[PDB]
Amino acid sequence: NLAPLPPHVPEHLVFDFDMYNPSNLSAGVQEAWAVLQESNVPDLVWTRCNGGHWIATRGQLIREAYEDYRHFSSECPFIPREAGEAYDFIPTSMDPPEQRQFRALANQVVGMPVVDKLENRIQELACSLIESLRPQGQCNFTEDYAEPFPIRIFMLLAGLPEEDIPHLKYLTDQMTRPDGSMTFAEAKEALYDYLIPIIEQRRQKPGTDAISIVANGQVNGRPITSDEAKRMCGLLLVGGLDTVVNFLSFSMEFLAKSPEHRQELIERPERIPAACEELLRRFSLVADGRILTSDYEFHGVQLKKGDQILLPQMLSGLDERENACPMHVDFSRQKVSHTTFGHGSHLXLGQHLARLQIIVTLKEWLTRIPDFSIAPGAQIQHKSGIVSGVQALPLVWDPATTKAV
Ligand code: HEM
Ligand SMILES: CC1(C)[C@@H]2CC[C@@]1(C)C(=O)C2
Ligand SMILES: [K+]
Repeated sequence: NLAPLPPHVPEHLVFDFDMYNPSNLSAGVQEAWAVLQESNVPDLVWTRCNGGHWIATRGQLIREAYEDYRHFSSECPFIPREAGEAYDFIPTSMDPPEQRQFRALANQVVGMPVVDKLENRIQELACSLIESLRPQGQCNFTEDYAEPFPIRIFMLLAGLPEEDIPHLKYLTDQMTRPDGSMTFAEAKEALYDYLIPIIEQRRQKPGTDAISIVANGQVNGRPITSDEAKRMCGLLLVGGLDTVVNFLSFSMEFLAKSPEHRQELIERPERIPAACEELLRRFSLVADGRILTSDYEFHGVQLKKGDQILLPQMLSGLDERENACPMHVDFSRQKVSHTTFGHGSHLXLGQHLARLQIIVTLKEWLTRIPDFSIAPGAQIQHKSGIVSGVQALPLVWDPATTKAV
């Protein structure tokens, strides 16, 4: 239900949006969030859902808030409040100045140089998975590709058993789209329960995996503590297991449904990177936020100290004030404007990994399985949260239309 309105919040700003179960979910998750950008809805509304919080509805406000960490702190970045208070991943839960020393370490485990070195494993895995599926004439896209392809790479990188995937993924999802059986805090603590012994053990006898590197790293010239290492490793796991995994299904769903757009990429493969980018805008999927460090007036609205404000990364590129005809996918879009990977000082650090992962998928999939569709009569269900996703994507094709090598 709906938390009672705080004395400081005027009635005309109330729009009761639930980010975990939005009213128009059936029409598509990006579409359900876009109801916040209809003509009679303010730039800045208060929802009585999920304990009560603000939502900036437009790119300009979202951008401004992300830049202004002095008023909009990451210390409590998740809705509901219990989740933001329990949230303590590094660097995400820290503001500058302290946040920054940690980014460099994180970079050492997921940035460009790590990515260049993983690139042949990544390509190899995409081809392997796709060739395996090709002759079946069908798949459950989420289980058979969108999960194993990003996730086996991350486990490879982190030096963790593939048999640990289901427990890890379960826990991760409880932190972005809870089924209601675990609080944020309960899942985080269970994530820590798993990491703690491994981090110590990798501090005792370091390897060349990501956990060893974080575990034995330095932070602006001094050693990382055990507790900090854990709070960093947890964030990497979440990003490894619940970002690209969901993005791929939005993109594949779209491609299953538009043969023209497939044909465009088959016919002009040089368009793939630009296509990646337009799809990143279109099927944007993250929505975290910040907390007010003081009473502050912002675009003519009075915010109180401790108020939570959701600043949906998803919404900036769907905003018609940033991109005309924003629901329309155009790979030749002259100026693709979005905040898919964030804005300000917390700007995504796995974005090179993610764009490689996307681009490789587009290429290797259309190469082998050019014609394909949604299974007969399947109604694709989406799910909303910190990171939205797709419940299931059953796909079909005629193997005769496909090409191996
Ligand atoms: C489609 C893919 C992805 C999207 C849309 C995405 C989105 C984002 C967003 C919106 C933020 C900012 C959070 C905030 O400002 O509070 C962020 C930060 C971050 N992301 Fe990504 N992400 C993606 C893939 C990945 C991957 C694969 C990783 C690998 C681990 C990753 C690692 C991180 C890390 C470590 C941060 C924290 C940086 C900081 O707080 O300074 N992301 N990401
Ligand atoms: C919003 C995010 C996608 C960003 C990386 C993982 C995530 C869930 C975070 O906790 C920070
Ligand atoms: K916190």
